[PDB]
Amino acid sequence: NITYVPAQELLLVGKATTEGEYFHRVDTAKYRTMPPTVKKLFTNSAGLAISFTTNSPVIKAKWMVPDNYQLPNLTRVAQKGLDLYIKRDGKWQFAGVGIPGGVTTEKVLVDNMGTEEKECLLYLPLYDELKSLEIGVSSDAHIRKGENPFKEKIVVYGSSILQGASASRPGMAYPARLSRSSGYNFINLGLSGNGKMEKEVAEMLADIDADAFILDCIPNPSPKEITDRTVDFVMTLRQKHPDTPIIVIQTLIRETGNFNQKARENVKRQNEAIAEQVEVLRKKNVKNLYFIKEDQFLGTDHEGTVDGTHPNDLGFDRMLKKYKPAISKILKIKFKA
Amino acid sequence: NITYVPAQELLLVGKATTEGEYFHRVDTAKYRTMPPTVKKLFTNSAGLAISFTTNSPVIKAKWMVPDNYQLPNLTRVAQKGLDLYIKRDGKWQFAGVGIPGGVTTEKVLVDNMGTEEKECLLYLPLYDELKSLEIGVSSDAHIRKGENPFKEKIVVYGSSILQGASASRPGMAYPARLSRSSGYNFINLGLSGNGKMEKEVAEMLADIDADAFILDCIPNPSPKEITDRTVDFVMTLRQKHPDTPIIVIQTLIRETGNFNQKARENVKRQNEAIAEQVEVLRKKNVKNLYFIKEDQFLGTDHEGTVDGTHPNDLGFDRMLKKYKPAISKILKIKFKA
Repeated sequence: NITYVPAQELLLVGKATTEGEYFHRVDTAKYRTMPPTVKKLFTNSAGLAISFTTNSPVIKAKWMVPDNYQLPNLTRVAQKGLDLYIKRDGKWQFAGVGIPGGVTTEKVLVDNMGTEEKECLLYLPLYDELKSLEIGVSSDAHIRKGENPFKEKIVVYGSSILQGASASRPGMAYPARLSRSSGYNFINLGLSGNGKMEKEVAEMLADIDADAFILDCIPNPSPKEITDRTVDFVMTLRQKHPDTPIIVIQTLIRETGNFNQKARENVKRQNEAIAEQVEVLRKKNVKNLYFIKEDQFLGTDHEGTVDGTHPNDLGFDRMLKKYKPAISKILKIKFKA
Repeated sequence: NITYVPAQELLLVGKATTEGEYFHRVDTAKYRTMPPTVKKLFTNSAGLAISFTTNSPVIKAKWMVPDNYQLPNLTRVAQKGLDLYIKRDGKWQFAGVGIPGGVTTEKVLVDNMGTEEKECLLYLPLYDELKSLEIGVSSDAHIRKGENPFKEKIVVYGSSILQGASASRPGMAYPARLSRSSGYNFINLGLSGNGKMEKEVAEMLADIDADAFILDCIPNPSPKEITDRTVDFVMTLRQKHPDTPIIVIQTLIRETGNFNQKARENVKRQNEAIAEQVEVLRKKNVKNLYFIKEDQFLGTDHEGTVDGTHPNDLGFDRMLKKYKPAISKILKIKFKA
């Protein structure tokens, strides 16, 4: 005897605005001048989650994801699945996953939990569109809309790496890890293959009521694109946000460059190009602009990626150990030890 | 202009014997009394690799894997793909992956390398059968059969976790990581769902010219199966190997038990059951028998799995930090710092 409630009756967490389709990251009808593939990517629920409370001993989910191609460098869980965390001892802790099948999946996420009150956070798919989601509990349990677990809006814009390639499951995307560690809302606006600093995307970002912008968008654009686009991108943000801190992060050093000398040189050039445009911005006296240089983000053993580019969870763990102190200093956000 | 050589002309690394089909782990025609699903799993190339040398600036692979179902908690790369390492500065280092498609895949693994001599090690799929593999180099380069990179035969028997669920790519399975770190040949005889200490499987293991046996086979069997089977399993090994060290490892504490109290209790019982059978073996005065108790193998934050059971690369990293000092003490094998 399971009673299901639509996620629309609970609390959506991690979305920059309340606009557009419920499970989309951005209202792509409103922001229709963005590139078509960018708009498609913003239909993926990366970094979104549902907050609820229940005394049920079991939590099930019924969810629908279209039969889109499964990326070979991602688990199906990460792309199309769900990740459930439950608060215990003041910390969000792993409870279970929703292992996706086909278009409609119905799974037990966790059972045999007992019937104490539990605060829950269910992360949504990273690399696919969520068409529907219902949360199931025992018929004699209650399920109620949860509280917002995080504070503020820290907007993170960037590449496939940011979106979550190749975290093993949805809650392991790096902004989700940063949010749980700090209690601040790191919003995932990563765009696989497509974080190339288009002015129309800057225009959308500038409309967000952000407390900070983190621009981790160096992996995708060419050096020429970085040279041509960075200043206009940052100036578009500053038009609407004269003071909001902007943090620019260099690209990680792709492991593809370990032996591929062409890839190595391209990464070097990307990082030089952004360093040069930061100097241009500094000469324009852009206020509250910060630049995080690459500093062994994936460690030193070359093991931190699935494919040379996209971190695995070990690579992300290493990256977070560098990102956290840098972000903490700039934004005055404490991360839990 | 690419010239291809079959892997059969190069050196196969990581196989316990030279018997049976080339890319199979075990000769399942010879060991036909093992369970059918065990035999099927031994057709998966987990822990096998090809050693070769080349001065090519490019390495390609053409490989065939049947259209078997992709496991949702594994990347396609891990299940059906390839992982290329190249020796540099006395260490095996990540060079590139073979991203699988359909049944036959032809991909560049790494290019733009330059034309110095390179010693290479290509890891084979973890969770699928490899039907054919050819390695491609520039037509004016040479490719030659490589040297054996490792010493001895350290046989590791166990579960899906051992076989490699959920390492991001083939070279990240834990025995492969142990081998690169030590220079010793940790042979992967993991069996997804099926490391249950059947006597017919012990009979096969006992025929291997092993330097040590590591039995990491507690996750799959029930407590009753552990109670009923452990002594006969170890005694079967000892019949043919009176002195070869045998190391029994407790199961990791599955993260499914973080909130699922039934799962929690089952793991507790599995670990109690094996501890009890170790005492039985000690009372039987079985020589050179070692027991590694669980010691926070996945860390303390509950983040180390893809699905509650199967480690991600972060979980494996943490496990190896415990396994290495324990194995080093017992087998007198040094792991590189």
